[PDB]
Amino acid sequence: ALFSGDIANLTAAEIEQGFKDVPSFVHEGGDVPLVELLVSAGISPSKRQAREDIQNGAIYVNGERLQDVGAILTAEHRLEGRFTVIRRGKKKYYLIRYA
Repeated sequence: ALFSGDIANLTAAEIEQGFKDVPSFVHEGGDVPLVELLVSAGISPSKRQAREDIQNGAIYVNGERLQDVGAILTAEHRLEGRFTVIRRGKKKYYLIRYA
């Protein structure tokens, strides 16, 4: 078929195969700040590092440099709600879902 929208270059199967370079994580649903789901997902667990690894314009969430709690919480807070790419350029493009 065809798609367009926000994540129409990086959808569920497209994020999976897109970002099958690194491992993924899942949390229990509920919204969750970028800087706790990266810490959880093991992008940068050291709370200082985490907070810079978020506050940098080198964490492209779903391809868009988004480096604030008022920028992203969860997958449904970035796409309509499937997964999310965390393209932390200093590390890699880790993969986030919910339960």
